[PDB]
Amino acid sequence: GDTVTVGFHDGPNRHTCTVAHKVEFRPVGREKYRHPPEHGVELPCNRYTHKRA
Amino acid sequence: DLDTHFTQYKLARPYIADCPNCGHSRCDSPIAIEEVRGDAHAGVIRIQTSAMF
Repeated sequence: GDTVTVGFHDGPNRHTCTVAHKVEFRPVGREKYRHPPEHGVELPCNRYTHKRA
Repeated sequence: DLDTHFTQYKLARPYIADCPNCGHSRCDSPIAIEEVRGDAHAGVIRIQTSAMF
């Protein structure tokens, strides 16, 4: 996409903010994607972990 | 008709399998997508899921 937005409700407000900022989907290996499929070859990638601390 | 719906429901039942919904990393759901079909010029598509409707 092109613009990142975030919003959360409290009941009177939608509390949304927006930043125009480029976002990209980088494919690993040699074949472009739209999203990685269910099956195929494995490759070493890098990404943000999901641990609390 | 209702009779055809009965012949559909006479012995069929839902079932659970895996789908690669990566928001949750290869989850097993009752709603398992199988062989979506689209070839109509008008842009319609029909999908054959894994649950009885």
